[PDB]
Parts: sequence; C-alpha cells; structure tokens
Amino acid sequence: VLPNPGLDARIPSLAELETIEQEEASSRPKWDNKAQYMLTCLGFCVGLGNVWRFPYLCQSHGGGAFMIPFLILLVLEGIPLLYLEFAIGQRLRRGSLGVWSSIHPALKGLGLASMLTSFMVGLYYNTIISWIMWYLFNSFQEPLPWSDCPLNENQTGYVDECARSSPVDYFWYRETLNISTSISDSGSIQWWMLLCLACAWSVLYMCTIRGIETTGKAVYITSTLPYVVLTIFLIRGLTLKGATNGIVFLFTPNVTELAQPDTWLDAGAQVFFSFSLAFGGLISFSSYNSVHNNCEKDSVIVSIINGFTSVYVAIVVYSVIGFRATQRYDDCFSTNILTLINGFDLPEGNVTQENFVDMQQRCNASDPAAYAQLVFQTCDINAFLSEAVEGTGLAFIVFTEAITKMPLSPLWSVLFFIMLFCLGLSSMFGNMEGVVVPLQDLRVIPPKWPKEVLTGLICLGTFLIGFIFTLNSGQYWLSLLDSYAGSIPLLIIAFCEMFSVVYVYGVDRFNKDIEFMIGHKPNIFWQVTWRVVSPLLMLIIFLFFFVVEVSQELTYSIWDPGYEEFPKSQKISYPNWVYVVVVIVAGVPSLTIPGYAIYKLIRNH
Amino acid sequence: SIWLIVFGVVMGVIVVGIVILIFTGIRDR
Ligand SMILES: O=C(/C=C/c1ccc(C(F)(F)F)cc1)NCC(=O)N1CCNC(=O)C1
Ligand SMILES: *[C@@H]1O[C@H](CO)[C@@H](O)[C@H](O)[C@H]1NC(C)=O
Repeated sequence: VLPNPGLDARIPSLAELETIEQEEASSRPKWDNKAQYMLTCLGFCVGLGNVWRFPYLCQSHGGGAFMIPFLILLVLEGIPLLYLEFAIGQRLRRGSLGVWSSIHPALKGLGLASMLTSFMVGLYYNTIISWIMWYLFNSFQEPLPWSDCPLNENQTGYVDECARSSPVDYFWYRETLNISTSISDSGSIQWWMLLCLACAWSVLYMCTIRGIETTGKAVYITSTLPYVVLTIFLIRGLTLKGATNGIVFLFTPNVTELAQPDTWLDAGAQVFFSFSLAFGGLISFSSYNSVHNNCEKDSVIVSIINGFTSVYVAIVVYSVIGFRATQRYDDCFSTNILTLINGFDLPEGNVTQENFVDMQQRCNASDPAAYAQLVFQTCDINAFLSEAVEGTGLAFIVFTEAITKMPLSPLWSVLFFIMLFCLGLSSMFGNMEGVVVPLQDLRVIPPKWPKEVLTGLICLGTFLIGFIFTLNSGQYWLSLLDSYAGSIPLLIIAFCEMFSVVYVYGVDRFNKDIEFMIGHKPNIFWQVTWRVVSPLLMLIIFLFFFVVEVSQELTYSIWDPGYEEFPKSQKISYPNWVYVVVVIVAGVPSLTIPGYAIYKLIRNH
Repeated sequence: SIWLIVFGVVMGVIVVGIVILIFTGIRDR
C-alpha cells in the first residue's frame, strides 16, 4: 500500500525461483534433511529464552496468572510473526539484512538492529552458559561442593557468610561469583570464571565453525538430549515429597494480578524471547529450505511445541519449588516441636504436628513464664511456595539444593547441567547465525578468507566483551540486560518486520508468493492477525511498556554480608552513569532503524 | 582439581575436534 518502486528488480522473480534450487547448489548453504532444519528451529524456539526465562517469570508473577497472557499472545502475536519470518526467508532467499534491504533500501536499518540485538542476546546467554559449565565441572564429586560450608582459621567455626546464609547461597555468591557489594565496586577478573567463559565460546566455535554444515550435525544431539533429560527430571520432580504442592500452586492463580499491566508486558516481551523472533536467525535458516517447503505447517508445529514445552517446564520447576517449600514447612515445624520439648522436657515423639498447638497451650497454662521465653516460628506453607527467587536462583540455588537432598545427587547434577548446556548451545547457534550472516552480507571481511576466519573473530570479539561479567561485580551488569533495556529493541524490530512485510512489500503480493510456495493463499486467521491483531498488539505493548516498565526506577539486588537482616534482600538504586548504559544498549539498535532510513533519504538528495 | 581436570578433558576434546574440523576443511579440496 506504501509506494515502493523498483521492488521487482531487487527481489528474485517468481518464475526464477523454479530455476534456482538445482543451479544454486553452490554459493548458498542447503539443509541435508528437513529433520536438520526442524531440529535447528526446535533448538532456537525451545532453547533458553523459552526453557530458562518462562519458568522464572511464572514464579516472579504467578504460577498460572502468567501462562494465560503468555499463551494468548503466543497465538495472536507469535504464530503470525513466526510464519511471516519463515515465509519471507523462504521466498527472498536471503538473511535478515538481505531481506529488509531488498523489500526497501531504507530498511537496511531493520537488519542492522537484528544483528546488534542478536549480538547482545548471544553475549547474555553465553555468560549464563559459562556459569552452567562451572556447575557442570563441579558435578563430578560424591559430596557436591555446594552441600557444605567452609571452616575458619580455627578449623572449628563455619564461615559466618555460609552460616548466616546456606552452603548453596555461599557457593553461588562467594565460591562462583566472588560477588562485590555494588556495581560501583568492580573488583577484578575471577580467573576460574574466565576459564569457563573461554570453554563456552570455544565449544560454540567447534559447533558453528562452518555455519549449517557443522551446526546441522550438532543439533542431532543438542536439540534431542535436552528433551529426554527434561522428561527424566519431570518424573523425578513429580516423585518428590511436596512436588504436587507446587503443581497445585501454579494451577490456582490469583486473578487480582491477571489485571496487572506488568504481567501483560513481561508476557508480551517473553513471546519474542521464547520464539527467538526479531533476531533474524529464523529468516536466514528458512532461506536455506526448498522454495516449495510448507512454511505454514512448520510455523504451527514449532508453535505447538513452544507452548507445550513452556507449560511442561513450569511443571518440572514447580514440582521442585513444591519440594523445597514442603521440606522448609516440615523443618520449621520440626524446630517449633523441638523448642517446647527442650523447654518442658516432654517425651520425644509425644508432641507431633497433629498435637502441637494443644501442647503449646497445655504447656503455656502449666508454666506461662517458662513458655514466654520459648520463641517460635509462624510458618504456613503458602508463605513458603509464594517466596519469590531473585536473579538466577531457580537454577543455582533452588534446583542445586534439591539435587543434593536426592540420592545419587552427582548423577542428577550432571544430567541437569548437561540438559541446560545443550539448550544454551542450540540457542547460541541461532544467535551466531544472526551475527555471522549479516557481517557476510555487509562484505566487511575479504571474501577470499574462509567463513571459519569470520566465525572465529566474532567468537574472540564477544569472548573479550564478556570479561565485564567475569568481574567481582559481573552479575550486577548481567542483571542490567534483564531490564527493559533487553526488550524495547525486540518490540520495535518485530513491529517493523510485520509493518514492512504487510505495507512496504504488500500483503497481497505476499499471499500470491505463499500460494506459489505451498499451493493455497493463507487463510483468514493469518490475514486478520497480520493486518490488525499482531500489529496493533505490538504497538500497544510498546506504548504501555514505557508507561510503567520503563518509567519505574531501575533497582537491583545486592549481596552484602555486612547488611542488617543479611541473608534478606537489599534492593538499591543503580548509579546515574549505569542508566546511560541501559539507554545505549536499548537505543542504538532501535535508533538504527530510523537512523539508517534518514541517512538513506538524505543521500538520495 | 576435579572441576579443573574435567574442564581440561572437555577443552582438550573440543580443541582437538576444532583442529580435526579445520583440518577436515583443508582436506576438502
Ligand atoms: O533461573 C532461571 C531458570 C532456571 C531454570 C529453568 C528451567 C529448569 C528446568 F526445569 F528445565 F530444569 C530449571 C531451572 N531463570 C532466570 C531468568 O530467566 N532471569 C531473567 C529475568 N530476570 C532475572 O534476573 C533472571
Ligand atoms: C575475591 O574478591 C576479593 C576482592 O576483590 C579478592 O581480594 C579475592 O582475592 C577474590 N578471590 C576469592 C577467591 O574470593
């Protein structure tokens, strides 16, 4: 509908597509088998970003009050983009940068914003992978290192930090992070973290050395292992003592928070992180398929798996959440029993959870003075299930503590960190695709040089940038990417992709194109979502996102041993300078879209 | 260190894989 002259010149002819598959055998990569492409899409739409983020956001809002908005926006904003990206890649036979540049020369900014976004989400997820590897390397020890505390110079006093907190909390914050007390206290590089980061980048390079020539064989183990191990852990999680307690707890959501715009905004932005939309890897990967490949059926199959896996992983987390809360309730309970048995010297086993409050009174009446000094605890289990976990605690605090309480704890630790490592890797193949393909399409390195050279330099460059997260104050920096700074760009790119395919390229041409590729015009579901539903929803979510999420003062959680109510949470304000960083990390990619477009319409004059 | 020795083994096999893979490409002529 917007005037676009010269489009037919830039893009391949519809008749030329019939004479391209058997004559472009060289120069362009090809999937060996449909299975390789489907396993790549599985690993990028159900890697981390689905399996890592979703469960955290479930327990940070409400077990079931978040899945409802998530599954609504999956259908109405996610499936439509997923199909659109698959189809446009398959049609125009190019990556994100090739695709948007050919639909209109002013939209090369859309492709540069996807490469930067992909860069930034790769930098984030590979730090998470370096932590996962640290924990996998410490998982070959009968007593897992996070099961006990270190002693003092007297070798008779437990470390005060561990004593005040826990063996796990201390292994995370002190033995892994060696965390400082604020983002301003940079400290120095944790050498053992640096070795883990090098390991993460180096394994990624081994798998991505010749793009899909190498990543397509990697996905046979990397997109199949996670799903079997997540099935095993589902069974073990369900067989837990309190497992069902958490399972019932995520399927009884409070509806008072289903009316909270933050639940809608997080679900909004999670749909684009879950599917790896607006990164540009999906467009590149779909561009290597046959022109007669059914991209509609693929988008639907991937989607169904994405939604089903989101709800499945929420069951595996909450079974473990339920297990932790129940072993707390019991513990706390067993100590309230032990206070009056030690105060009134009652026979052990006489006072039980069944007969406790009665005994409290029977004893209070007997000796109220001898009952007053008996400090007790008020611990209902609904207060334990609804105890939110800040940061990466669900992985390195809740799941790690629960694995130590299981028998053969070292075999469950290795399976858990191998599952997460493969998910990380599968996701990292897409994010690397979304940085490598654009740099190939910017012709910045000598064409003569093998891709191996370009892939290697991206791995070294990003490895060196990731030294900031190896600092004493690294987690604090990684938590800035967890801010709205990590999401605004994704919402802007997704909108612009939808808008440009429907109004700059034309939805009518796009329907004739799909009709050519798969044999039928997309039905009225796709039409409504592509022309109104998806676009409007994306705009609204972007508008309200700034109304509250962006407006709210950026705060973060510090781990200070020297703090009153120490093992409890002290959120502070980030310095003024930090906010500038959030602006550049989110603004540059977003502003690349218009910035490049305005550059192109003042070079024309 | 157990973590260190496991790390070393993983690194070794990974770098060996990388070397084999790059050499495999050199072999491809
Ligand atoms: O800690 C987790 C995931 C843990 C986990 C996932 C899956 C499993 C499974 F069940 F699959 F085994 C077990 C643990 N996520 C943190 C997160 O997403 N953020 C981003 C937003 N905010 C933050 O600071 C932290
Ligand atoms: C941790 O950080 C402190 C302060 O930067 C430093 O002195 C110490 O050497 C680091 N290492 C360990 C193992 O804590």
